[PDB]
Amino acid sequence: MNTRRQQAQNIRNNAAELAANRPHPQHINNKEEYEYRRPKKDGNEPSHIANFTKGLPHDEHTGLLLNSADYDQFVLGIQSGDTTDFARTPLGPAELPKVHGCLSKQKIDCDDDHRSGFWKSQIAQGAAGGDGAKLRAWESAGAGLVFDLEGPDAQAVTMPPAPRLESPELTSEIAEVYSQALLRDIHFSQLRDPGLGDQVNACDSCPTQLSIYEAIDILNTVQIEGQNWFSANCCDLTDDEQARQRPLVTRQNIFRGIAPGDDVGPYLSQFLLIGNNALGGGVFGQEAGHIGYGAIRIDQRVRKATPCKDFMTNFETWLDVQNGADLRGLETYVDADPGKCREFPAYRVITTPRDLATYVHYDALYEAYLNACLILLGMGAPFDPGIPFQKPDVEDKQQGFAHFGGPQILTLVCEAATRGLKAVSFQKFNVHRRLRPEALGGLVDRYKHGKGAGDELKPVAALVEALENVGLLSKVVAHNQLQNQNLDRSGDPSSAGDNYFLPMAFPEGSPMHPSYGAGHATVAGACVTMLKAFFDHGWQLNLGMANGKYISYEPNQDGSSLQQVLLDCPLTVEGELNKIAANISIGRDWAGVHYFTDYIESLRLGEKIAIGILEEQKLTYGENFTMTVPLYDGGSIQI
Amino acid sequence: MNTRRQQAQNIRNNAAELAANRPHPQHINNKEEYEYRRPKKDGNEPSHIANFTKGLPHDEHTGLLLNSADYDQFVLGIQSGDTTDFARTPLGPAELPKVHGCLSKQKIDCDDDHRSGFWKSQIAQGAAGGDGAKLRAWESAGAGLVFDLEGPDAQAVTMPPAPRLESPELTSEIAEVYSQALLRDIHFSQLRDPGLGDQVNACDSCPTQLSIYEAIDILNTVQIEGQNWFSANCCDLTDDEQARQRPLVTRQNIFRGIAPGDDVGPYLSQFLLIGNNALGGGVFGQEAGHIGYGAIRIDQRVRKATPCKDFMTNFETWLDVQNGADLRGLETYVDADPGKCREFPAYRVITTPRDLATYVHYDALYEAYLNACLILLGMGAPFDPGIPFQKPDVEDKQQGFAHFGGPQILTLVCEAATRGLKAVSFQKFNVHRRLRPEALGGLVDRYKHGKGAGDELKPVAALVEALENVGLLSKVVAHNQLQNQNLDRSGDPSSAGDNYFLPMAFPEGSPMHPSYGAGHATVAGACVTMLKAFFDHGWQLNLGMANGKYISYEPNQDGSSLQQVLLDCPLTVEGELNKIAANISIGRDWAGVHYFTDYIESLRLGEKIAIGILEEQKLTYGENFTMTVPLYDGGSIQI
Amino acid sequence: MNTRRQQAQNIRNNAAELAANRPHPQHINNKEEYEYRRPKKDGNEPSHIANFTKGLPHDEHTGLLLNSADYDQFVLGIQSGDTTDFARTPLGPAELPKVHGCLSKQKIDCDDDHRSGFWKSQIAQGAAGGDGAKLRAWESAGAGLVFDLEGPDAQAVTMPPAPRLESPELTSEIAEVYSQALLRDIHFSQLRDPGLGDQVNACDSCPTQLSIYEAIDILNTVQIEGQNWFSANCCDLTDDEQARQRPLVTRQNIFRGIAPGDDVGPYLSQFLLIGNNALGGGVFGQEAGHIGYGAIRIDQRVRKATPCKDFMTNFETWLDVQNGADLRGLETYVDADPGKCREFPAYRVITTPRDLATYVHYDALYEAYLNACLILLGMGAPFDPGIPFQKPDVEDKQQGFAHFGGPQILTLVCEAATRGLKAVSFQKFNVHRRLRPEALGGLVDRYKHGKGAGDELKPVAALVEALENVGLLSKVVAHNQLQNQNLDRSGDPSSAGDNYFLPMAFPEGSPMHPSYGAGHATVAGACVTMLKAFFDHGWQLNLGMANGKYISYEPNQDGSSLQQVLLDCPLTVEGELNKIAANISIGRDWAGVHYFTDYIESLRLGEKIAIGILEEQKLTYGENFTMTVPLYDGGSIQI
Amino acid sequence: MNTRRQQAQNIRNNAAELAANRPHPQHIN
Ligand SMILES: COc1cc(OC)cc(OC)c1
Ligand SMILES: COc1cc(OC)cc(OC)c1
Ligand SMILES: COc1cc(OC)cc(OC)c1
Ligand code: NA
Ligand code: NA
Ligand code: NA
Repeated sequence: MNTRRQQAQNIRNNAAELAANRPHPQHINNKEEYEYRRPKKDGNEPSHIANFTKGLPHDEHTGLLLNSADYDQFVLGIQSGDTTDFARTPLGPAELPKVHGCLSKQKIDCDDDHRSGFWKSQIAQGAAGGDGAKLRAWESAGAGLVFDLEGPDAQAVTMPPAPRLESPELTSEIAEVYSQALLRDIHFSQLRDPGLGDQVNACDSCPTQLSIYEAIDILNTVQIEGQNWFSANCCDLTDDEQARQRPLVTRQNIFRGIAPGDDVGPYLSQFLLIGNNALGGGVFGQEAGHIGYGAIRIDQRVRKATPCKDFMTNFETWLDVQNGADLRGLETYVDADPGKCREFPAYRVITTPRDLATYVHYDALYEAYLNACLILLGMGAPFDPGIPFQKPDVEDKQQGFAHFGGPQILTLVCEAATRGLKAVSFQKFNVHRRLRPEALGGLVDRYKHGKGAGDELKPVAALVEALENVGLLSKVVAHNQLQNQNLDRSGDPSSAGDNYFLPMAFPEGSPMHPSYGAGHATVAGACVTMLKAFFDHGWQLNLGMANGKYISYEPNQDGSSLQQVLLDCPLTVEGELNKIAANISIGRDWAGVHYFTDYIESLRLGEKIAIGILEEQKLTYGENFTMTVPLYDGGSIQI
Repeated sequence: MNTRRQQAQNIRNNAAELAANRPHPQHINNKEEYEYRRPKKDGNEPSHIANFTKGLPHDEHTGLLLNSADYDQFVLGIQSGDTTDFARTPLGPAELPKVHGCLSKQKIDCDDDHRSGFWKSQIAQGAAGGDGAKLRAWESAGAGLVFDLEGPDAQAVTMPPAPRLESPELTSEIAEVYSQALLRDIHFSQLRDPGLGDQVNACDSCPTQLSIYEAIDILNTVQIEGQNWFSANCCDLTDDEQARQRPLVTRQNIFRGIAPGDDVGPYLSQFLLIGNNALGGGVFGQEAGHIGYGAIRIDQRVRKATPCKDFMTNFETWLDVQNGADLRGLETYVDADPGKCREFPAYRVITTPRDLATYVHYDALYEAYLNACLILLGMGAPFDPGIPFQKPDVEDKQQGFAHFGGPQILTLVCEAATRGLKAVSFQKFNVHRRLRPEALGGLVDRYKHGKGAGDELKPVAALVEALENVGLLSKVVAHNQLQNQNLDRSGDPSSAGDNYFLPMAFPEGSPMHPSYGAGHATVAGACVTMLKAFFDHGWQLNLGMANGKYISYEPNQDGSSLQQVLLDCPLTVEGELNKIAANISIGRDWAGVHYFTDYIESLRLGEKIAIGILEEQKLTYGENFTMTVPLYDGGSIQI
Repeated sequence: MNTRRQQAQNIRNNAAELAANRPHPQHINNKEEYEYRRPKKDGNEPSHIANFTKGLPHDEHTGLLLNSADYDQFVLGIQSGDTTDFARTPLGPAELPKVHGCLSKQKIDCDDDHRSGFWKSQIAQGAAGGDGAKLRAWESAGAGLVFDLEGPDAQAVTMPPAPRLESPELTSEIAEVYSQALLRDIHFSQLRDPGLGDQVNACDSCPTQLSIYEAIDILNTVQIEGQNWFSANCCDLTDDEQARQRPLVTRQNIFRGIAPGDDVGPYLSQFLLIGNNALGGGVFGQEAGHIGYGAIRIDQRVRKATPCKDFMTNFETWLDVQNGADLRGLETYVDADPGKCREFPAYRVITTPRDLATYVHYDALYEAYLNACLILLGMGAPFDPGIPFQKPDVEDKQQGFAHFGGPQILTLVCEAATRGLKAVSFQKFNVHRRLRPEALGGLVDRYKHGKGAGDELKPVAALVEALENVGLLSKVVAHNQLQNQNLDRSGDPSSAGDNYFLPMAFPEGSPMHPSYGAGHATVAGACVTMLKAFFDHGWQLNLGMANGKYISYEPNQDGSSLQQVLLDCPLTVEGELNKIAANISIGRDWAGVHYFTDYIESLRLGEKIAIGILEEQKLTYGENFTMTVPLYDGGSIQI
Repeated sequence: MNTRRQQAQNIRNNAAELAANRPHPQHIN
């Protein structure tokens, strides 16, 4: 034998080498960054239209990137990871320099007590209680450079190159995000086959410019150079594309994930709706929506943001946000009904995607998957049989606590997320720098308003044709017109004219970090992988039965309680863990701050981080068990 | 420069060596294990009265350990960590062998469908719906042997030797636990100086055999060989004892922690009571008790266990539990009032220690400290200034997310706990093996009933004198008599006679692992250390003001809402994080499953695990900031 | 220079590092193990219907797995590799425990002199000369854990995930195995295009329920969810599936391998039929069937098992074998004709697949490929020109013996097999644990007899539909009925009713180790790879010519001698080494103990082991030659 | 425990050293 100090030190050095050995893949992007050129006096320069430029100086009249030098500075700051270099980047409204190539002069500084004059939108002008919206900087630019003690390194895993502005995939993805924005106040019961049960409409019925049927029709129709994304056969697509490609849009599979058990049952996962039976003598059931959070409860009722209210629907509102206008928590919420109990309808069940957008808006990183973990523990879910001390207490004469009990996993789901966020923070800033759906939504408007210099916005031409040829843009301008009749933005000049901008669920829209590499999806992909690995992934959730059919739950018309959907087969631990993983990830697409490619590839990335952690941790345990980890791409891996 | 693979691998090898270098202290116990001898035919053998023997064969008439060979087998199973050796240990009711030295024959096996006949208590006889209580094994016996990737190793830190049966300290600690058991249904408002505000009595007023005043009087009076624990000067005590020693029991400091800000304000920490203002346009305030859990809420209302109802109050009930009788969740809870909202009083605010016992009974490992973290985040707490990107967003041109934001800490508190549980699981099983307060409570009864062989229970004689000479036992027998009038245990023979057993808050009492090294306190000590380190520990929590005094909260008489306590100075982030750390840890002492020494030394251990993790993780970050970590023993360390 | 000790030690350390560096792939299965659930009192549990459970307690009435705890124990024994844990697994007929979760009580033990009463079948009841069949344990469970000095490690290579019960592939594979069972007594001349020569029928003509034409028709027709395996285009299939996929079943390519030269010429390889010319003055020719085994001969005549006699055709016979009933060598063989020479027809030429099943039943591991090696050496085959000292003896002034002669390869083919068997023994037990074709054959019967609990056998429903919709099952029940008229199993109750069981060529059917990872195919893939690498793979075997066409051989109607098949082009060393590799591997499919996926993926695995050995051994030789190794997937690699 | 790659590589290096250690006798004609 060795002394423990030696044994312990080796396990950490063994884990360190194991991680170093595993394939270190090469980071490849779509090359759109320096490809798309725009005119300057000496010649053509990079436009960076396809790139994330939110926070940088945006032309206050044109609406596009003011100076390319700010982007050149912005990149060199990320690549360096230097606090000095990244703070030399101009941020927010800025004036062009007199000498070409020089960095733009920042308008707002540490001597501006009042900032009202710098914003062209009313919402931003009277944001900070009359003073005017503050500037906000880029969130975790050099977090991709930060190392970790467990799991693979941030640059030891990669995501394949993103869709392009001219690609058929991208055109269908933005069309999906546009469709989701107009279906933001649809009742979740609508997003499934009607054979499952009677569907309902949201109690707060309001002006709708698009229906669920039209969205399916449009997504299957939309095509670039006579090719639709879903219709395109395997031969035409690349290896990295074939993996992502989906089938014809169905009423069941619309806006859903592509992992096992996503299509099965209602749209929304049970773990976002159901709770547990009240601790001890059950006062209420699982339909209650109160999770068994040890002794106390977790209320599953999300805050209700004012139905049918979108933001950044005109040029001024959009531009200001793209100039890092800090408009966090300026959205309005429904006041409570004094008569009703449980703060209703101020807090209600997730009825429409509007509520799912509100969920992912402020949710804690592991909250969604910790809650899912707690429901399974409270329900009494069997763990992956491979785990030791799983037999009867009398026979095995051992019980699972610290290393093979509830406590072990409760932390594992939390651990994985920070390992995950660092890994993707690299892909977002250092590698791809893909623009946010809102930014692309801007280009469509800017192009259709014939803005930009010479042939600057020529790349997006092909995209805008396809969207208008399926008559999607025709509805977006009609929707935006009604949204601009609101007193908060009616004073904004651009309200008068037509607006092709993507309606945002939040006033500030997306965060201050690039699109490709979803922060929510990487945490999801990592967290539920740990849950699936630890738990018995197959375990059919028995929520009772009614008339020889398995009971499942979804919101009711006003979100008062859950409504029964009776299925042929029951829902598994995996299926609902795979479905919640989609709900939170795709939930950002409903808000209009992510694409589909952002979800699926981040979900694959997060999984590799999670597996990597578990692989390294198996050196510690001396039992030499096995963990069956089901992958999102069919079959399962043994750990 | 190096390639990242090399850089990354070094940071993990550097962290691995750093941990190996830090002092590896020597594990020293009180030696009570093999000291206390009892008579056999050939001569004297180890009694193991001072040791944890819960689960092993206990003499069904005598009430003590049946065969020492079972303990000799039990130890060798722990020391080996072999699944085969630890499963060769006899568990539950057992028959003595015919050959002396041979292991006892187990009564209950995998052919006993019905087990009613093996239990001497009624509760256990009709436990498994008439079949009879199942056996339960020892939780994480070889978790102290399991290694880890971050933080110090399980055997790379130690806890000093526990109090002894003859020691003055132990006598005052069991007297504290006995007093807490009779004050289990006292209103928390009572546990503080009356100058702070008007105190109240619990709405469910019932038979009380001890008052708050008597408890203070008794704890200051109680003494062994003419020396009281609190009265004893520094000269008499050892270095390991001097650190633990407390002052004269005061109305303010009674049953509280000994960390900075424990004595200040009410007994119960704010983070167990208050929530946050409702997300967006606040429908309710912080007095509501709804935590800002992202978009959804966490209800601070704990399940109300039937007031003034204790368990293991007679020999039969106690013995069966000590024979690993699985009586989990057999305690009764109050049914809801149909008229009242928010499942009242089924779920209410933590009014009496009965509710704090119910909290720690089922609480998730990091729940208590995650909730505390969420309240601080929702309140808008400043982080430790040392952390980078803390300046205005315009000036610094960066924001904290993955590495120096909310997400970073949310996981850190969860990470630490599993690292902590393994470290103490060693101290519990492998090193000390100190008996649970219930086990000692048994010895007092067994001795006072003149049971045991010859001079077996002579060691506890001195203890039982001190408790009876302050007239504590005189009240315990009177309390137990009333508790044994309950129909569930009135049929049990020993109900007729006097009972000196410690009343347990749970039917199964303590878990199936030794006392010394508190599972709850090690997680607390580790978790809040991470919170204090990350957050600005000094930050005075401003919960408003009333009539020129700082507002603090505590439960009201029935637990309907929070009641205002107006303080001279306000409560800090540290003080309330140190107070909740005590509440959850000492909460087990109220249930009667832990001592004070179990809390304080585990709190010191947990802190060393937490600091150890943070020290190792600082190699990853390239910013080379500093974190100020305030210790429970006064001054702060810089990381 | 260095001293040899140093040089020699380095070559072994260099080889050791080379193996460690080569990609270590991740072991991924179909996840069917814990997916397919079945009902218990508390809820759903793993059925393990898709898993290998042969030897474990099988329900004596139901016919399925008795207790899942036995499987949970069986796995943990494999994963541990502990002699103690794997011997704690219940084996054979067993009684369910009284306590749920506890391991089943074994019926047969070391005090059962007579075991007749424990078997429900007559064959097994009077097996051990009246005493009754003995139990047999699992063959090499922890051989996948055993390391090796040359070649890659057992877990340093992997096999892709197996077909699923719901998959179109699996349905066509079991249909192929079912078809092979009814074509088990077809003359091998039938399994090729009639343009090659006049085909014949087996002299022992008997009841046939399926024809060669019907088998082709059925295999092309059979389909799940309107998709046939052979018909399915590349787009629908995965990367791991596309590699395995075959074309439309042709008379030439039916039941054949998919390596170069498999389809060319007759079904059966020459090396299973032909010998060499008698040493010195040839008394006989190569058509004789006497191999030039140095000075003595190897008779190519295989023992003739009684034509048209199958086993495990009813529930009792099947169940007993699935309960590890040791029925080895209870099959009957044809008695010799006293008049005829050369023990005829007791030993005859491999006429029908019945004989090829008998060959692979008892064959030595490398026998089939050593014999093939000896025929090539005796024929005078040129070695791979790359090998040194290959030129005329006068010019080169050297000859190949120890390092580049006949002796070198003779051992190489033998060496590779043990390296191969360990590699697959991991994939069988530790990774996949795929059920044997007989086990699946059972599920079809059990389902069609409406057995199992609730929705246990729902997964196989889809499979059984496809087989019955092509009218394959309709013939299987008719075939089984005639087989159950035999006096040995006519007394068995289930003989009266219909039987859907897969007819087994052996009484004991498959061995006691899981299906996926063929023991025969891994040895084949490894052995012939060494032969192809060493020999001149291209070398056209000249067995004379007749009427301007190249002569090839196949069995005659009674197996008296070989019959001439005249080809357009001659057969190569590679083609016949690739064809014998299939014959022995697919030979197990004819017996009904393997699928096609078991052959092809094991063939690919075995090749990687063989290449790995040769790569490591090239460090030893100082000549620095090259070896051209043709792969089964087209092109050749240089060593 | 170690990962198999490490365990496997050691067994081959251990075998290689074991052979090198065993007496290397002198070749006399
Ligand atoms: C989900 O990502 C975030 C979005 C935010 O709103 C702009 C703020 C933030 O800081 C905690 C994180
Ligand atoms: C707090 O420690 C525990 C106490 C328990 O009740 C016996 C069960 C347990 O398993 C999760 C842990
Ligand atoms: C081909 O694999 C085997 C099959 C056997 O019959 C059950 C026995 C065996 O032991 C040598 C090996
Ligand atoms: Na258990
Ligand atoms: Na900030
Ligand atoms: Na020669």
